[PDB]
Amino acid sequence: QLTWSQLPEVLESGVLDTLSTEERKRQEAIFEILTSEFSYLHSLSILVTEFLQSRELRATMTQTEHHHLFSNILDVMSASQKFFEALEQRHKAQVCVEDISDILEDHAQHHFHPYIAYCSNEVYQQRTLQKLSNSNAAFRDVLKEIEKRPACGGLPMISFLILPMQRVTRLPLLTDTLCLKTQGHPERYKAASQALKAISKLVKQCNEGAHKMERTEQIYTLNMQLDFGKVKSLPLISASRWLLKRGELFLLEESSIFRKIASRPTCYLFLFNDVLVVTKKKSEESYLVQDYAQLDHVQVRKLEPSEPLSSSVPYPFQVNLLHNSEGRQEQILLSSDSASDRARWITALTYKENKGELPQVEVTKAYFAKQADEITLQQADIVLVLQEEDGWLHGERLRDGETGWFPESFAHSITSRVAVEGNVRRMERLRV
Repeated sequence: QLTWSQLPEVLESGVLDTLSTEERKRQEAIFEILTSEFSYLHSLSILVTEFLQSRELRATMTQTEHHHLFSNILDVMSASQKFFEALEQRHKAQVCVEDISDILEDHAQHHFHPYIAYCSNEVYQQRTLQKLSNSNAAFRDVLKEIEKRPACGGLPMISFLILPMQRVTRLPLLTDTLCLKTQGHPERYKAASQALKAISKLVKQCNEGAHKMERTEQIYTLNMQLDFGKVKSLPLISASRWLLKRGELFLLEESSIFRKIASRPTCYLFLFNDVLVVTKKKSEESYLVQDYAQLDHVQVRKLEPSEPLSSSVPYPFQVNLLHNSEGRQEQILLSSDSASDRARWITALTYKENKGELPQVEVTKAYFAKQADEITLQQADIVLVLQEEDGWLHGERLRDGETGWFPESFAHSITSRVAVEGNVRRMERLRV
């Protein structure tokens, strides 16, 4: 609640009568890194004390599920603690802090490695929590009782578990502000800028580690679930292959003009960065491959409604395989029941095929990706809008360039020319 300029010691010092507005803002920038770190650290200690160290919660699980659920949270808290303590000694000693950029650079270079492992483990933490929630009744009961405890402040365990990912991606935003408010001081601007590069590099290797682990897990899970038995064999395992989109679509057949909305045939698509696989789903864990084609040899287009003078084919489109699993040509006629669904399929299928002029939007509430083509967004994230369709936006996040779909409901336009131009400049400052 109290800002730096409101602290009793700064008021007592009388420094405000002569302090420049830029040095004031720089002290506020330093202060906000300090208070936001403590608030985060305090939340981590609740996670550790109430969940990680719950004997009763460990008894519902195995040692392997506990490792995947909590990972190296103790190392994350310890690095946060040593970082906060360094900052707090600078704040305690002087009314006006000369600098913290050496602390930021040092810890981002030499002490924040546990963030990389924690972020990289996200896929397994999610799968472990899903399985425990779905199939472990004792876990659900103990978890429910812990969350009623006042110490949790009404928040569920999952919101504590993702705090390190949220924290690390906020440090470059806070360090960038500090750089801006340090421009009046030449040698400390250099140090702040070095700090900005170091922290941005750390966030990058966090982001790359989580992507590698999730893609590796998916390629192995899908290599097992996808049955190539009745088509020419296609090794699905690759160190570079990742899933763009998956989902069920209704099969159309142009030989029928009298289509029904009951017992509609389906197929199930797995679209990877370099290959489209067409399947029929046989169970949750098994899809029988019908055909596939290199993405390079896929074309797509919308199909037109029937000529005049309610359609069982609401939003149809057509996929042409120019060179399918037998080296021959095939077409697939598909229908989704949503306009935005069709648009997302077409966008993913044209994956293979100026930034200051793009519309910008600001995220009003957090959004958590539910599908491979969606993007997880934090409140106040800035997003460059690449496409809009039927309540869904396709955007590039400003801070890191991640791209995906999210509901338009979760953001509001930025129309100010000065803000829009400002966000663009912040973009190269932040990008690696």
